[PDB]
Amino acid sequence: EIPIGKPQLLGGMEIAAVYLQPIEMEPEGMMRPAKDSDVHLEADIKAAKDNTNGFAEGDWVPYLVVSYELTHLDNGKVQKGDFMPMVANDGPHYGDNVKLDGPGKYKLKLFVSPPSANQHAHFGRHVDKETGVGPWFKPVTAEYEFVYAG
Amino acid sequence: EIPIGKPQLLGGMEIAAVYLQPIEMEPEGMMRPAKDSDVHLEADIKAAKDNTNGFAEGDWVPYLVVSYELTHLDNGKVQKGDFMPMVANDGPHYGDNVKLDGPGKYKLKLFVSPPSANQHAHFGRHVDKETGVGPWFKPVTAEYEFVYAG
Ligand SMILES: [Cu+2]
Ligand SMILES: [Cu+2]
Repeated sequence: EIPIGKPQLLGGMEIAAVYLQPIEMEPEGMMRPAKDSDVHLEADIKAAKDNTNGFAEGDWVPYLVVSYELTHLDNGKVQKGDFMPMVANDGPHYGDNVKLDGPGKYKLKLFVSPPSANQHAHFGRHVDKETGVGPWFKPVTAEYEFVYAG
Repeated sequence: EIPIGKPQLLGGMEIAAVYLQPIEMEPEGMMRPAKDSDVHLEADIKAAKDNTNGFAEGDWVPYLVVSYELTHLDNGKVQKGDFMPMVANDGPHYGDNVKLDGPGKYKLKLFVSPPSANQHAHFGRHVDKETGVGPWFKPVTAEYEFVYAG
């Protein structure tokens, strides 16, 4: 794995980015095939100390809505995608197999939003006095930059 | 909180059940309202030692499909539903607000399926040699008998 940029403290969480070789995933048809990709991009999102959404320090934060924008700074080529939650041998991540635009410098923007809290919600929030937690974090954007060699 | 039955090691996880006061949740409408309920049933599902699906011992296992049948053994009345994932000040869990059927003996049967069965929120599994994990556990069931005071 090659770390990207620096881990950033945002929304009560530590948000880091990494990339490695393209991976293979079940269900297969829900990610770009490894054969057609250059890297697997991963967002590492863990709860920071004193998290106000019920998570202890170091916990993976599940059910987030995570997207990305990748720019080849050399020529300005922009590409956008979504991350999918998935589990690997080192635990759960948000990831996507990505085809890049050759070597050069890249800017990575991560759009991290909280779980849906309307009629489409997957993930709930206790709000009683004894066991309730604070409101979902406001959506954040984390910026990175790296040089791709391969 | 009142523990019910006994914790059970199944599918590489430890599955325990409690109930407590009906809890108020946001969004409003993703679960039976608290004042229309008698208890909040909760499944406590954590990875066991040497989990084969990539989760470290003691971690919460997210994106599971947890459904239930709750029988009032005293008269055979059955009620059914799904547990939904949610977070409280002591972490995430699966649960449901339920209206009971008076005092007496109850049997809660949990049906637990892996995240590959999750319609609501897709969740992937690495399957390459380098970063992959073993196949998802086959669906398990677990029962918890308890006496409700009323
Ligand atoms: Cu991944
Ligand atoms: Cu709960």
